[PDB]
Amino acid sequence: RKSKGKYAYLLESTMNEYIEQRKPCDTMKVGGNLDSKGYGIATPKGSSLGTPVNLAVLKLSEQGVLDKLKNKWWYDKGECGAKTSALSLSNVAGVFYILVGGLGLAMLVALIEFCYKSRAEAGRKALTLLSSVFAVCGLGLLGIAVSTDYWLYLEEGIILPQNQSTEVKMSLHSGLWRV
Amino acid sequence: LESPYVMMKKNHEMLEGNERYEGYCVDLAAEIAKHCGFKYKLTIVGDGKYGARDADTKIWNGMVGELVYGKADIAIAPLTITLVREEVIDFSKPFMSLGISIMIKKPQKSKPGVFSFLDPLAYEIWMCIVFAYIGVSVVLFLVSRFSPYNEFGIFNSLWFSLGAFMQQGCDISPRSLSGRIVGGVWWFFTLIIISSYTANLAAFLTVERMVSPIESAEDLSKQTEIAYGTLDSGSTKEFFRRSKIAVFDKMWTYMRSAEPSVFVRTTAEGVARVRKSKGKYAYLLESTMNEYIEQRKPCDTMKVGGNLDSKGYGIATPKGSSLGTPVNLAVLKLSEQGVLDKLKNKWWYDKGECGAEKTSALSLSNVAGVFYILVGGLGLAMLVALIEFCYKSRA
Amino acid sequence: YGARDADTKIWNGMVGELVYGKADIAIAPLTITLVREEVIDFSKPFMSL
Amino acid sequence: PNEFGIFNSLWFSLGAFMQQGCDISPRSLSGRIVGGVWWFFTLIIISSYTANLAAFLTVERMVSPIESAEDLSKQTEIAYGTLDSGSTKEFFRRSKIAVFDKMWTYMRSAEPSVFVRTTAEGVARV
Amino acid sequence: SGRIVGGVWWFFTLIIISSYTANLAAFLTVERMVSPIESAEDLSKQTEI
Amino acid sequence: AFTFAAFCYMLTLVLCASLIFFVIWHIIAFDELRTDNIERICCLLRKLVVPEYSIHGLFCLMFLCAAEWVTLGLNIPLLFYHLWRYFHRPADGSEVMYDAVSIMNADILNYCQKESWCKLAFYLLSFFYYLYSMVYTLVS
Amino acid sequence: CFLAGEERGRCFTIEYVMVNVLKMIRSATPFPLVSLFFMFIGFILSNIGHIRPHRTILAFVSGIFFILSGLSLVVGLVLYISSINDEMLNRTKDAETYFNYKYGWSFAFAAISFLLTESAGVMSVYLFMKRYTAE
Ligand SMILES: CC(C)CCC[C@@H](C)[C@@H]1CC[C@H]2[C@@H]3CC=C4C[C@@H](O)CC[C@]4(C)[C@@H]3CC[C@@]21C
Ligand SMILES: O=c1[nH]c2cc(C(F)(F)F)c(N3CCOCC3)cc2n(CP(=O)(O)O)c1=O
Ligand SMILES: O=c1[nH]c2cc(C(F)(F)F)c(N3CCOCC3)cc2n(CP(=O)(O)O)c1=O
Repeated sequence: RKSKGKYAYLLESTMNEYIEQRKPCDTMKVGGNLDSKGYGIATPKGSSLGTPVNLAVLKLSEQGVLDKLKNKWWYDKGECGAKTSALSLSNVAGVFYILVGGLGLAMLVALIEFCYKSRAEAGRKALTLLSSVFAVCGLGLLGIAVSTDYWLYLEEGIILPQNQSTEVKMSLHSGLWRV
Repeated sequence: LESPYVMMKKNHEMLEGNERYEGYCVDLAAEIAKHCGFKYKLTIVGDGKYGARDADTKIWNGMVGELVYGKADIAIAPLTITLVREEVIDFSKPFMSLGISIMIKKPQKSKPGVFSFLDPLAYEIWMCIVFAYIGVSVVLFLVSRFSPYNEFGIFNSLWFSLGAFMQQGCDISPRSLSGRIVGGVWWFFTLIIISSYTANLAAFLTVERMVSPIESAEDLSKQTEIAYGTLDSGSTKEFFRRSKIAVFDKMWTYMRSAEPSVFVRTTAEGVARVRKSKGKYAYLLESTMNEYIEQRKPCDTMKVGGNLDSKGYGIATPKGSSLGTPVNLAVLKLSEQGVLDKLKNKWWYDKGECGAEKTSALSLSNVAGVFYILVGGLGLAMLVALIEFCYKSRA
Repeated sequence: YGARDADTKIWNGMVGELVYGKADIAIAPLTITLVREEVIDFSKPFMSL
Repeated sequence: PNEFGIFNSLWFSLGAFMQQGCDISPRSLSGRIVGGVWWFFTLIIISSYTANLAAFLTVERMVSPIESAEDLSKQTEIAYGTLDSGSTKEFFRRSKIAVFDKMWTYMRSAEPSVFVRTTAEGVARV
Repeated sequence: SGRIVGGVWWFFTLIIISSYTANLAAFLTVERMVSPIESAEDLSKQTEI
Repeated sequence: AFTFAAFCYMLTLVLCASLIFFVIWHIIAFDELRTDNIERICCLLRKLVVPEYSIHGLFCLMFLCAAEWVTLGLNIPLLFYHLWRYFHRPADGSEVMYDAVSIMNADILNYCQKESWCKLAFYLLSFFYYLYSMVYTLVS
Repeated sequence: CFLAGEERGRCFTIEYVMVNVLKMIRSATPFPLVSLFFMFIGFILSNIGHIRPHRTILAFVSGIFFILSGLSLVVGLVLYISSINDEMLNRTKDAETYFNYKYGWSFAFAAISFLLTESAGVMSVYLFMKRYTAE
């Protein structure tokens, strides 16, 4: 239940079909049986009920009582129930979010273009300042970037399969020339 | 005589003795005679029947009849442990567990549909494409007529988005930031969606993955397409008749009424009707011959699901013998040592036929849907052009 | 369920209670094996597993 | 209600198939259905050419040659063979090794016979 | 001057979109190859589970 | 999970927010009519007629195919209202259609005022309703 | 008509007779007959338009029946071949069996006759536009 598809417990069939039909519905049974065994009602060695119990079990097999009592305990009193080969709307789903988010962006731009151009019907100073500010900020940001060492983080560790949690062995905040 | 059990060897004419006969119950009888200790003598029953009580004469009818009276001493054969047989002969513990199983035809590819090209995207997506198509063409309309920079009517906004979806741009393009956002995210849509159509179709044609239509008897029970069928006089048909359970009642009322007759007269004919059906007939058989006919040429059949009941085959002796207790302890010895299992891999799975890709070209049947939509779309446009000619010129 | 040990050769459990007189019948998942069939009598299988 | 002669209608549809949009496009809803369903046609056909060619070149790349006896042990589409006398048969016969057990299992029960009588005849069959 | 900027930007997007289509086709093929465990023989080969 | 139903509530939220703008223009046009103009107020309304009655016609086909029979039903009283409003009261036009040839009457103008506040009240009801069933279907 | 294997020269008219199916081509069967009917109409209408050139509409309408006859031949030949290919599909796989279908010289004629109606249906439209600008 915890290993996420890494462990396959080889057990008895009827304990496997029990635990499958048992809350939480987390495990299942694949394939068929590996050997063939059998359960038997068992008498001492020379009992009186050696033959009538033998004829009882065969009579219950043919009437279907042993299957009626099988569907009751393993399956009826069991807290469970009982692939499409195609891309669904969960695979290509952010595409419909970028599309709808692009149409919603466009109509609020059509509101802004309408208000800006209706009041336009009713320069060098800007481009001088916007060129200089975006330059000296761009001079500032790359200047900080080249000198400061936080370009790349690098964590190497080991796996601990209990919880599949990890433990570090190494961690970096490396830079352009500074580990 | 029934395979993979005793069967006459290929040179049965020249040989004589215990060597004319080969099979599972010859190798089994050799192992029973080793652990108990005797010299066996293989004697095929004269009747050729397993055993049943005759109606009012009360004389038995075969291998059960030979053990009761005097004609044999042991029946190492596929003889089912039932109630009416245990009352006269003594069985061992089962050397073989089995039950009613389901035989189908091996699942083939298809017949490719007339809209089989739509398969790489789910029908939830192909509808989302159509309504996002109109929903973009509406937004491209509103944003081009109101808040203009015109040319994008709803006639022309549907046409720009069609060319954008069908990877073939048009002789119109939006000239406003507002209209070019609508164009830009609809272009990103059709890049991903059509790369996802080609990629999933490349996944299809590479990895070929067949599925079984039915995979149990309950999944047989809730359908109407695939027919059932058993033999007309056996323990299989009598099982479904006197059952009461939940599903085999429903699987009887179907088979009782529904015609042409699902019942057959021979196992060999019932296998034929599986192959003479292309996947509408499911012959309900006993588990061991189903695994037999699966592993024989021509390989066309398949067992699905698990067994429907549980019964067993057992070595029988007369009622009171010095063989009865040693044979019973021999079967449980051969079961735990894996002799009964290594003889199972031999005769069903090793001493037999079939084992355990090509990418043919796409046929016209795979893409025949777009040839019908084309000519149907050409016939539709000749209708619209006549309607246009009447409406315009007469008025 | 039942097992003889090599030391004392005494069964422990439901096979032990049938052989050594404590019980009459053992309706349970008592698996039909070889070493048990020599000391008790199993019926036909009521469950194939 | 042209620019579309048959010489220009045969040219609009090359460029619609060969996905290279032409100079002219239909301006009537009558003609914009013929233009529309021809575009959906070529969208499916070219995606089916690209993805069937990708299914060719993947599967021929999966084809791994025989490089062991274990690779022969699984792949029983290439038949084995052994000269029908001598120590090469008697190796696979009395073997108790897992791969060589399955190899003798095929070779003893197969038709037509994998067992050749002579080396020069067995090379001839290869 | 401008038809080189137009030219090498076209060769860029020719490679990038062909690399998106064909890596997505390599995703969806390999996840389709993933067959679940259905026997002990399928466990016998696949020793990652 | 994102399903076809959930996409239909997204796209109708995108479009009914453009329908509330068609009726906020519908209130501001007739309000400036009475305080003060025929051919100006004639034109600017009629071009926003058949866009309004057909985007809502898109909705009625959208929720049909999504098998959302509730939200299909809540737009039915407006649809046959719209169906009567175009077929009956055409008065003449002889162009695209609606709302204006020579209006100037407290009968027709208050009937346009009966529209103006009702269409705003119905569509703002729908925008929070379409947001409700969108968020409902996504997290369920 | 069986030809080599048990050379049964009895030509089985498939409607009532009796291995292959070969009533798979009954779905395809109407469409060459529908197209031959549309083409034979067009030959009537194009000839009488040449007999009486005082009407022009006889030329263009005969142009439609040629082009409708071609589109009935495509759906003919598509549904013919699509009915073939999914019957060589329903053959149980084997290494001792081979099927080899091969189209013949009457399949080529229905293929060639597609090109001739689309030719004549185009040419009946140019004949209309020259005749309609004449009158
Ligand atoms: C293509 C995508 C990224 C959309 C980008 C538009 C974004 C960045 C935003 C949304 C609101 C916008 C505005 C919307 C429209 C106005 C009026 C127009 O005359 C110039 C652009 C201008 C002044 C803005 C520019 C940019 C803007 C701030
Ligand atoms: O004791 C019995 N053992 C049986 C064993 C087999 C077999 F599986 F072949 F071993 C079969 N067949 C089932 C398939 O078709 C061929 C014969 C019938 C048996 N029957 C008759 P049924 O059970 O009444 O049908 C018995 O009575
Ligand atoms: O001692 C032996 N030395 C052998 C040496 C050779 C050779 F390599 F040619 F020298 C061969 N051949 C290989 C193939 O068949 C033709 C001859 C057989 C030999 N055999 C018979 P084996 O039983 O098949 O091994 C021996 O017994």
